[PDB]
Parts: sequence; C-alpha cells; structure tokens
Amino acid sequence: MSKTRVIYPGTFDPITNGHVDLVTRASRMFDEVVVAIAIGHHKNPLFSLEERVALAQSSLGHLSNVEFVGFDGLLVNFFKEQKATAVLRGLRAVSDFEYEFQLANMNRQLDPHFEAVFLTPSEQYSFISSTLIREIARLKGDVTKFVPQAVVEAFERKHQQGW
Ligand SMILES: CC(C)(COP(=O)(O)OP(=O)(O)OC[C@H]1O[C@@H](n2cnc3c(N)ncnc32)[C@H](O)[C@@H]1O)[C@@H](O)C(=O)NCCC(=O)NCCS
Ligand SMILES: [Cl-]
Repeated sequence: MSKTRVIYPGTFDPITNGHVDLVTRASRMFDEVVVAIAIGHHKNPLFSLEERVALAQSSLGHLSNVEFVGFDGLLVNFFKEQKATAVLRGLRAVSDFEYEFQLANMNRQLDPHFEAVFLTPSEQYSFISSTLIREIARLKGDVTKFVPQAVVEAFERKHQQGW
C-alpha cells in the first residue's frame, strides 16, 4: 500500500459548482487531491491567480485532503514534481472526450508513469462551463445556481470595479 495523490489542473476562472462536485468526489477515493490552478502566463484569465486560489480555498477549504497550488509549465513536469499518482479530469461535453484522450495519450509519451482518471459530474452540473458562467455574469445575469457564493460576490466586485 502506497499513498494516492491526484492532481486536478484547471484555469478555474472561476471555480464552478461543477469543479466543487468533482473535487469532493475525488477527495473520497484518493488520499491527497491537489487542486492545481494554471497561472496561464500567456493565456489571459479574468481572475488573478490570487482571486482564483481564494475562491477555490473558500469553496473546498473544509476538505482535509485537498491542497491548492498554482503552477505553470508542462502539466507533465508538474506531475513529476508532485510525485502524483494520476491527473484528474471531468467528462461531460463529447468534444471534451477527443481532446482529453489526446492530451492523455500525448503526456504519456512524455512521461510513461503519467495517468489520467476521469469523473462525470452529476447531471445537474453537466451543462456548466467556466466560460458560459463568465459570459452570463459579464451580462449582469444571475449565476448563483452555477457557482459558490464566494464567486457570486467576486463577480459583483469585478462589476463594482467596472465590468
Ligand atoms: C487543459 C488545461 C489548460 C486546463 O483545463 P481547462 O482549461 O479545461 O479548465 P477548467 O477550469 O474548465 O477545469 C478543468 C477540468 O474541470 C472540468 N470541468 C469544468 N467545468 C466542469 C463541470 N461543470 N463539470 C465537470 N467537470 C468540469 C473540465 O472538463 C476539466 O477536466 C490544463 O491541462 C493546462 O493548463 N495544462 C498545462 C499546459 C500544457 O502542459 N499543455 C500541453 C501538455 S498537457
Ligand atoms: Cl454555496
């Protein structure tokens, strides 16, 4: 018996009730879960790295075995650095599936010890994308059903600072 450490990479911009569901579910079949926020150094996200990790920690803080780190670089190197068992990914949109199968088969060429595991979210979380959430918030639309309160207020305070 070893001790399992799954990495859950994402821009998490912002974290969604979807992401929360998956991380809870992962937290039950793995010893450590690392919520790994991509800095996206050349990607251009809406929430600062600090904003994102905050909203993450706010929503999943109460889970003993969940850690939160930022990271940039190849996900493969981050994987090796973290002596990770496997990389956690969620499946729901079919176009999802073909890229996930590609990023999984490709990273494995880079590091043979590389592993993806996949979860499906609750049918109530399957339609939620960070991107759709941004665009609904962006147009002064209610996202309380789709993201944690933390994030609701956080949108209200990009609106207070303009937007
Ligand atoms: C794919 C990258 C960009 C981040 O993933 P993504 O942009 O999809 O992030 P997102 O914030 O949406 O969350 C990530 C994960 O959560 C899942 N997810 C998002 N919303 C939901 C939801 N409502 N329900 C279930 N799962 C969900 C996604 O399908 C994904 O598996 C990430 O792997 C990365 O930045 N990699 C580093 C760059 C790299 O090395 N690239 C080439 C070699 S890997
Ligand atoms: Cl909530």
